[PDB]
Amino acid sequence: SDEDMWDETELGLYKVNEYVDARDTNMGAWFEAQVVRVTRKAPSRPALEEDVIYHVKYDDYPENGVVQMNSRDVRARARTIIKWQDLEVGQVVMLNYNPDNPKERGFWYDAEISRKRETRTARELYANVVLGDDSLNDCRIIFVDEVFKIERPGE
Ligand SMILES: Cc1cc(C)c(N)cn1
Repeated sequence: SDEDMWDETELGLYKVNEYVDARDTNMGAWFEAQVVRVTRKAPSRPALEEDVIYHVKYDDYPENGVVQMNSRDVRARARTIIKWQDLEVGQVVMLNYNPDNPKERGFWYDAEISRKRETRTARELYANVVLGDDSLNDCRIIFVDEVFKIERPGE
């Protein structure tokens, strides 16, 4: 076996210099980052995206250094907002939530829209917010005009 051996690659799904979102595995949120190097472990195998290690710098956390990511924790940078009128229960989107202080600005989490209400006085959005392998149901989402479409690589 050769999990310890790696080489650079230019044939990862994401490329050096690409602006991406990268997911912190300790707290489950996505952050703006840039890919600075792409390596691939196990040179004995045919090239697999599962073997790619992305080396990223988080835009707002330079003190974290060059962080290594599994391919599942990198995706193209979110760029398109799904406006209020287009949001629907069941959509999985990236949105801003603060689990510790839910009235405040927080971090960017993936979330499944769970309830959408329009009353005479407010637009109310609720979502099941993903943290790692688990989710918090029915979080009230403050930032209803900044919900992002997730860029999926496809298959
Ligand atoms: C984590 C993240 C946040 C924003 C606002 C955008 N546009 C992309 N990624």
